[PDB]
Amino acid sequence: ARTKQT
Amino acid sequence: DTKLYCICKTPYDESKFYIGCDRCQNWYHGRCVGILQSEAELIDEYVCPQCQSTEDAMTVLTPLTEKDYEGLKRVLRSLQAHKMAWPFLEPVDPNDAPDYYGVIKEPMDLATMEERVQRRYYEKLTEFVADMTKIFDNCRYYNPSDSPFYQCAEVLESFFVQKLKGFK
Amino acid sequence: KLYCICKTPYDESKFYIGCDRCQNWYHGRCVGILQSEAELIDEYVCPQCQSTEDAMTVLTPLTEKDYEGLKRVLRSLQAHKMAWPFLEPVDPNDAPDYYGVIKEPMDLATMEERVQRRYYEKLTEFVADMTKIFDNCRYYNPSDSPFYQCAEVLESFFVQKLKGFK
Amino acid sequence: TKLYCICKTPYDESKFYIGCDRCQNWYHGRCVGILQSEAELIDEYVCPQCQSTEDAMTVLTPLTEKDYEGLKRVLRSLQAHKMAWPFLEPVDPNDAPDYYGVIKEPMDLATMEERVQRRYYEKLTEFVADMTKIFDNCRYYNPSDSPFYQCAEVLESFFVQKLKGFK
Ligand SMILES: [Zn+2]
Ligand SMILES: [Zn+2]
Ligand SMILES: [Zn+2]
Ligand SMILES: [Zn+2]
Ligand SMILES: [Zn+2]
Ligand SMILES: [Zn+2]
Repeated sequence: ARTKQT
Repeated sequence: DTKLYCICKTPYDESKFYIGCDRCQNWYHGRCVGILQSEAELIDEYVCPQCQSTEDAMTVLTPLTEKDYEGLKRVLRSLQAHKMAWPFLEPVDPNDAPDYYGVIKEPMDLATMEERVQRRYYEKLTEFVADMTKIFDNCRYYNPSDSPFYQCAEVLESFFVQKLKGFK
Repeated sequence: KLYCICKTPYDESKFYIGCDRCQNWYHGRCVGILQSEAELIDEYVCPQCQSTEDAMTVLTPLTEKDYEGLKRVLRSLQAHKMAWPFLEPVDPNDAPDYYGVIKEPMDLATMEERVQRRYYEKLTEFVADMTKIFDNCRYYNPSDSPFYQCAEVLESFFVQKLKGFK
Repeated sequence: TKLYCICKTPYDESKFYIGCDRCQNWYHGRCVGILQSEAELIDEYVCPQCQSTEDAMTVLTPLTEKDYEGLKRVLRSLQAHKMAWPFLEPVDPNDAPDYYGVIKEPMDLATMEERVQRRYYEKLTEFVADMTKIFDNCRYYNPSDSPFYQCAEVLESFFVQKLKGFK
């Protein structure tokens, strides 16, 4: 899955 | 970037974890959609709650495919073989039900539905469901609530609803 | 174009009924059938066609069902009290002159064998043999003889028994 | 001894009749304008009087869920009409200072859409009454030679056609 982290 | 992301409609916050929906391409705070970061790693394709809801509501409105039709025949047959289905296998016989057609203006039965399935009469699942519901509603309208006929309709409809779960 | 037995032009205001045999239309009143009475029936046969069917009953091929009827009728005749003189052929000795005047002898036993052998192909042939029994008797015996009367009685009984045969 | 049909006559065994499923009265085919061969193609029949009654009650019966979907569509059709621009929204006091003092019962399409959304209407007559108010207010406020007046005339004519066969 595509995500955005800190 | 002035866009308001997620269901909470807020600007991008670099310090927070987001997961992208492959269906709508919006981005969601993991917390807002119940997804944990460690959990996201195990997820390949992701569909957000709103898209998933729309897809679920969509099931009865989309065109019926040939595979769907195989399922319809399967469902119909499981109903025809059910012990409480005997009153609904064929059109009601006037001689068996006093003034039946004077009470029920839209009769329906499993044989008629089987023929409809055979000639691909249904274009959407909602139409198939409507005919089935008609059978139960007609029975419940014509027969008294304490009649075994009425109870057969209650049982079969409950059975039918479960049988349809996860159809498409 | 004319319709019905009355041969009249179509009248949009009148009640018509169609014959399934000839496919023509007739005034319910001309053929004698209530408009409601027609709603009950599922098939209709006009007077003309019905008459033709009644007349052909004796000409059509005899079916297995028809043969069950032939046995039934023949047996009722054989059991009839006035039938004793026609159960068996006339013995040449009992009446030497009989076979001299009667050119086409017939009796119930011969008809029984014929029925058993499926000899008849049309009802008319069966009726013809029965009629022969009566006619031969009336020809050979005097009108005042009990024999002559037995034939009169039996034929009357027979005619009734044939009503609605097939 | 009962009389049947519009012509109120005794039953004639020799005549063709057709029965009304609503009132259960019987009618001569010719009196109600239906050919005997044309009657074989229909399973249900509604006589002239009953049909007239059904046409009249269409504006009094309860609005169904399907009716409501239809009402939203009628509004959308009107809101898209070229002559509807003056009725899309409530008049702005700053544009016409005397409007609310002159027009006692203002109405507009946006308000009607809001009413449709909250299921405010329960009968067709109520929906038609609000629409009519929009046109009557316009024709009262503006002179007959005003383009505003003519917009009301045009849109009302359009609206009447749109409502045909609604229920
Ligand atoms: Zn999505
Ligand atoms: Zn959020
Ligand atoms: Zn005929
Ligand atoms: Zn005639
Ligand atoms: Zn009349
Ligand atoms: Zn009526």
